This record gives sequence, C-alpha cells and structure tokens, in this order.
Amino acid sequence: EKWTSTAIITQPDVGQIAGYNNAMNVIYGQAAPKVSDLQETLIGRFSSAFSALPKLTIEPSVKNQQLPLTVSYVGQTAEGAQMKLAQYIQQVDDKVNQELEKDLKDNIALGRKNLQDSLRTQEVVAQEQKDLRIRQIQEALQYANQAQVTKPQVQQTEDVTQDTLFLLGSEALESMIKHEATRPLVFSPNYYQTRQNLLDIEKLKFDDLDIHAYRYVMKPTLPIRRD
Amino acid sequence: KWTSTAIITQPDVGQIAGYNNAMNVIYGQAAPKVSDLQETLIGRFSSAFSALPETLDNQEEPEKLTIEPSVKNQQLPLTVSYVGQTAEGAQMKLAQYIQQVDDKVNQELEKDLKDNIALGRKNLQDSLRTQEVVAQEQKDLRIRQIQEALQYANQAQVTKPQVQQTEDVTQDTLFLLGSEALESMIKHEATRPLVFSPNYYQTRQNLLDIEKLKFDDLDIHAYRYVMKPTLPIRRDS
Amino acid sequence: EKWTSTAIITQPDVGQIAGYNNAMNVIYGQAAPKVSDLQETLIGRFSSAFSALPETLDNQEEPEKLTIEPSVKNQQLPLTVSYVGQTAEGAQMKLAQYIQQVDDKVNQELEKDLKDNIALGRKNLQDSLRTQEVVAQEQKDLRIRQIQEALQYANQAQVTEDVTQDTLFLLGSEALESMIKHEATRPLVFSPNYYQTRQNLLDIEKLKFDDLDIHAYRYVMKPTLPIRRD
Ligand SMILES: [Cl-]
Ligand SMILES: [Mg+2]
Repeated sequence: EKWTSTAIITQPDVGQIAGYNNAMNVIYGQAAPKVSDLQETLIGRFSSAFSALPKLTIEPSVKNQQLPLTVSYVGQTAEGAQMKLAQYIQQVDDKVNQELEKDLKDNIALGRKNLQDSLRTQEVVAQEQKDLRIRQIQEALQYANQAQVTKPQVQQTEDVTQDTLFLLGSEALESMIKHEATRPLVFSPNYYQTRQNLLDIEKLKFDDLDIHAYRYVMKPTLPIRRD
Repeated sequence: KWTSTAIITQPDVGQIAGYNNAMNVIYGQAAPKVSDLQETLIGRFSSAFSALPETLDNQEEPEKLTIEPSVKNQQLPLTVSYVGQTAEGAQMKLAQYIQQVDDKVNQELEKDLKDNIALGRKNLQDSLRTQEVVAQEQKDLRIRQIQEALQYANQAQVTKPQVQQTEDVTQDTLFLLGSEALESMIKHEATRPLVFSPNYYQTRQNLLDIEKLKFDDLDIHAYRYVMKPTLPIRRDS
Repeated sequence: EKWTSTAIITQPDVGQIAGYNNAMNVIYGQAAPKVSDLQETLIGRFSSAFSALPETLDNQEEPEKLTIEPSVKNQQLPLTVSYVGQTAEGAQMKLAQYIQQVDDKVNQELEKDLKDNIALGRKNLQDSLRTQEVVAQEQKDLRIRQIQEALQYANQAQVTEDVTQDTLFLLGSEALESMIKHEATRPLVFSPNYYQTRQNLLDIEKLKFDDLDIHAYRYVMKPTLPIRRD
C-alpha cells in the first residue's frame, strides 16, 4: 500500500530572513548581499540539501520555473506519509540552519579580526605620532631657551611646523611638556567609525535571529486516496 | 468536459511603478531593478496558484486545474486552465480561482511591504546612530584639544589672539587663539554644532520618506492578463 | 482542404533595437538594462501577445489552427509559428497577417511601456534633485549655526578666506553678524551633479516614440508557401 503526501515550498520571506540580512549588513555594510540574493541562497541550500538526502521527491511545481518546489513522500498511510514529509522538511531546515550558524560566526570572526587589527595599527601610529611630536616639542624648547624666545612669535600659523615649533615660545612649550599625559591621541579619519562598527558586530547573536531557509506555499497534504 | 483558459504574464512597469517606488525608497541603490520586481511579482502569483492544482486533485471529486508556460521552454507567459461541467461554469470557476489567488497574494504583499519597511528602517537608524556617535567623538576630541590649549595659553599668559592669518589650528597652534576665546569655546561646548557627512542628511531624509509609505496608496498588480478566462464554444474531445 | 504555412521568428537584432536602447540609456543612465536583456524583453512581449492567438483562433464558430513552439529542442529562441489554411496562398497570407497583427498590438504596448519607463526615470531624477536640495539646505543650516557660535566667541574679545569653526571668531563680531544676514539670503550651493541631473531630465523630455524605429521581433524564416496540402 502506497500513499503520497505533497508540500509546496519556496524561498523564505524578508521577515523570516530580516535577522540574517541585518547581521550581514552589520558585518559587510554596502558589500552585504541584497535581501533577494539571500532568499535565493537559502532556498538553494535547502533544495541541494534535500536532493542529497538521498522515497522522497523534489521538483519545480511549474515547468521551466525555478520556484516554487514540490516535495513529495510515499508512506504506508496518509497520516504517516504526511508526518514523515513534514519531519524530512524540518530535518533539512535544521541542517541548513546549522550550516548558516557556522558561516555567520566565521564571518563575524573575520570581521572582528580585520577591525581589531585596523584599530590596533591606528592606536600604535597615534601614540608614535604623539611621542615624536613630544620629542620635537622637547627639542624646540631647548632652541627657544637658547634664542630667548619666551612668548609666541607667530604672525601666520602656517609658519608653525614640526621643525619651527620653537616659534611658540619657551613658556607654552614648557606647558605642552608638563601636560603631555592629558594631550589627546589623534586618530586616522575612520578610527571612531571602525571602533563603533566593531561594537555593533559584538552585539550580533545567531540565537536572536530565528532564520528559515524556506516558506510553505502548501503544507504537507493528507492524501484522500492511495496511488 | 469544458475547458476555460486564461493567459497571464508579469505586470507592466506602469502597474508596478508604486511598488518599485516604495522599494527604491526603502533600499535606495540596493533596491531590485524594475524587471526583477516584475518577475518577483509574477513569481509570487504563480507560486500561490500552484497549490490549487494539488488541493483540487486531493478532493472526494477531483477537479482539474492547470498552470503551465504558454510557450514551451519560455518562462512567460503562463496558461491557466480549468475543466468544468458547463462552459459558463468552467469560465466562472477559473476567474474565481484567479481572484482567490489574487487576494492571497495581495495579503502576502502587504506583509512583505511592512517586513521590508521594518528592515529598511533598522538599516537607516543603525547608519544615523553610527554617524552621530562618530560626529560626537570628533566634537569631544576637539573640546579636549581646546581644554589642553587653554592650559598652554594660561601658562604663556596669552589672553588675546596672537595670530593675523590662519587657515586652521592644530593642537599646537590652538593656544594662539588666546585664553579668552578658548574659555568661550569650552563654556559653549554644548552649543557647538556636530559636523556630519552629506550622506547623514540623505539617510535622515530617506528615513522620513519610509515613514510616508502606505500599502493602500500603492495600486499593486502581481500579474497582467494576456487573455482573460475564455468561454469555451464547444466541449473537449 | 488544409495547407500549413510556417515561419520562424526570434528576438530583434542589435540594429533594430539601437533606438530603444538609446532611449533607455537616456532614462536610466548606467542603471539601463544590457542590450541583450532589452532584446529578450521585446521578444518576450511579442511571444506573450502571440500566445493568445492559438487559444482564441480555436475558440471560434469555425476553428483555426495556429501553433507556437521553440524551433530548437533545448533553446528558448527561435520560435516556430505555423498556420493551417484552406488554400496554399491563403495559409501563407494569413500567417504573415497574424504576425503583423501581433506586431501592431505589441507596438502599442511598447508605446505605453516607453511612457511608463519615462515616468519612472522622471520620478528617480526628481527624487535625486529633492535629496540634493535637502542636503544643500542642511549644509546652509549648519554653516549659519557655526557662524552663530563663532559670534559668541568674538563677543568675548573681537569686533573687526578659508575659515573653520575655531578660526571664524577671528573675522570679528561685525563681519559675523553680517554673515548671519548674508548667508541666510545666499542661495543654496549644489554639486555640479545637480545641474547634470536637471540636464538628464531635460533630455528625457526630448524622447519621442515616433523617432525610435522599434522592432519586437526578427524573421529567421518568412511564412512559407506549402507545396502540397496537409
Ligand atoms: Cl596677549
Ligand atoms: Mg559622522
């Protein structure tokens, strides 16, 4: 005795995908895939996983149309065939959800690393620049004292450079040395952006986003008669 | 006995203009091309329709309803067919099943639009927030630099500006503005405007425009008739 | 009795399409569809219209047999159209007439499509001008606030080309007060892109359907004259 249960599935909705898509935009920004590309990626991952299970069937519902897909199972009873089809759909859904959990955490790790490497480099540079400028201020103070330049001798600010700092006068130069510790670090234009981007990536968690690789057009049927 | 046929294809750019405008407003450059939306909409209609051939067959008295491409190896247009008992009945039931699907798809589209609006808003609010944090951190750095320069201006005992010509001031040349102007910059720290990229203003306005979107305003069509359900002049075979 | 006339049609060639592709590039710029995508769009619209005729010609008092099929086993294009006539001259004549009839309906559909695309391209360029206008206003609004802040610093000492938020006060309170009157009446400053968008909108207004010689198909094989009846 043979009973066939049928279901029609298609790509998941933007609502079902919103969390993964948001996570992808937080990690990749403009380089993140379009919502429609993610939908196609997921139903493809689901279809390929179903096809490699390896009696069930997976075929396009309309000839020459990629979507939707008709899934079928031949059981011993109408209730069993329906049950087993829904179970196999859930089983595939979970395998795809697991391979999505891995890929996202790998992308988060790649994201975190590149951003921490970028911040570290910019921090080292900003400190080395502060350190050099301090040595330059220390050197300029010796020149200002020799030359008896106590008050600033600046007419145009452009005149003041890393090599003409003594023009600021020994009084202000001493103050700059005395107050070195509280002199702020100056970072490359994107530092703060990079640091905020990293904070937002750390806020991501797969458990928050309940992602689905498919959507039901028609749930598994209860066959009225046998084949 | 009697077959009623209809031919349906993707909606026209005119029929889709509203949904495409809503999509453009939500995603900007990331929005799908007009031709991709047309395929998505006929895709959503045909997918919903494909449940009916299966459901109508799994009845006590099975009904025959078909959805196939009109020309072999061509995705569009699609031929929808219904086998009825009478000519008037076959036509009536085909049009009813097309209307039934049309209603379900309109509801799916209403939910889709609000889901996309929610996603678009999240992305734009995340963008504005980030940009605001950056602009504040940049302002905060400048105030710290002014605070440091005020200590130098006081030690050098320079109260009035010391400079005639000045393009820009640096950490080392700020004290030349004098302790009087530097104190004023600190006392008014709060009212110093934040400086944002031109993208910021685009993003903020784009968020305002998303809030203006309403489903009832957009007359959306998921298909276009090539041929409405026929009235068969004679029975089959 | 029965005579079969056959024709093979396919997508329009790159020369037949040059004008429609030139109009689409005026409307969408770089966002305009690839020439091969336009070809498929035009043949798609022709074959869709044609696909009604087999059904409608059969559902007549006196049924007529017209068929559309792909000419090549696993190819979308070209398409083979067949008509069964009563006479040899008639089958061929009626096939060519039905191809012309579809060609006329599709030309009307294309005229409506061009105006729908012109409306969409208009909307996108007018939306672009409006955001550039919002940005230019927000920039003007920020500049007035920066000068207002600098005026507070100037009032704490000063009275009398490239300036910053920190060096504006050096222009003196007198000059700064004047700017709050001047810059507030000073017209908006837009990117050269703004005037270019206005130019692209002017070029869309110059588009006319009668100017572009539009073809939705191309003959591979014109309707045949059958040698002997069915
Ligand atoms: Cl002084
Ligand atoms: Mg910013």
